[PDB]
Amino acid sequence: GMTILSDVKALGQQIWLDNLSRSLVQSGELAQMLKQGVCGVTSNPAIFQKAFAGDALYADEVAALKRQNLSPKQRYETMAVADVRAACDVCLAEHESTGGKTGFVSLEVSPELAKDAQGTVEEARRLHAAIARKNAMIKVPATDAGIDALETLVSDGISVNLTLLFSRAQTLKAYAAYARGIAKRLAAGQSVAHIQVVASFFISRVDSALDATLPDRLKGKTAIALAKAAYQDWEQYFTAPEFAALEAQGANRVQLLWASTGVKNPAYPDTLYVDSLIGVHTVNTVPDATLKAFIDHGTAKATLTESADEARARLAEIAALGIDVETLAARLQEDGLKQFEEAFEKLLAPLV
Repeated sequence: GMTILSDVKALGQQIWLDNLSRSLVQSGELAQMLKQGVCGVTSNPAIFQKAFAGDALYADEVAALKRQNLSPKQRYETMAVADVRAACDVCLAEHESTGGKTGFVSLEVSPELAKDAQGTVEEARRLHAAIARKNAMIKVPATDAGIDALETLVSDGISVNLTLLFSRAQTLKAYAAYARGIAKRLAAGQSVAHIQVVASFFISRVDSALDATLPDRLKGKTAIALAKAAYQDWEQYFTAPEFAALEAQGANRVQLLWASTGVKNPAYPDTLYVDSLIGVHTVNTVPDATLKAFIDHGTAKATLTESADEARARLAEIAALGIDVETLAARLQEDGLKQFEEAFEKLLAPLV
């Protein structure tokens, strides 16, 4: 039932909606969600492509913007920034109620900037200023250039959603860059208490990549095992004396965020990823259909840290089979960037 979202909050996990549209906000639906336990919103270029194509409230906005001398990209940004700013206003009461720990809305930079650290910094600073809300997160892919940009953006006081993570190694590199940016600010006497960063670790795409060729006892298990091991890495990193010295001065931990948590294989229960990854100080961003399946028949239990030993044994067997999860992660990040660029090109074409 609907109270499950509150039960999950009590276990220490926020549930965000992985969708955004002009009608979602304008209808009042998002506000009602932010009363019934939803704690934030994520977007990406595929989400906007589908919203712009299907939501009737964009038609008049597009017609208005076509009367102006703007590039397709700027037409897109005007639309997307307006949606994000409106959603941020809806979520602001939630965000302020927790001291800025919840109630975020994420907007992703252009996929073409993913390997360009300086360009990513420039666009993220610009979008942060354009949205002009304290609860907006700029979403940046976790390429090496994105991790470069993360350190700079954090040192500038900007909250970031580092996305398209599939690798435990790259996640640890992100934590290190975050800490460097925090340390820089503390050394300069600047505030850090309202800087929040999430590390969005993608789930379903790992199983989609591997399951057809895995042995029976491993089908549908690798992505959850990776996430459970990532969370153990997180506990270790953030409790170590190095980070404790920063947290003592007001620094916030990065939080792991499970994304791509819609189940894509009909052989698995539709609530598998949500049900299996609940742990303290995490987020799960879910598509609409998965949110309503979880409300209908999900289970709120602290599953993320259960049976870590079996997660380790499974990952050892994946390696024994010759699957290198670091090579896979790079490929999945590459593929995800290509797919986001394809969606972005598809949404720009009607805006010409």
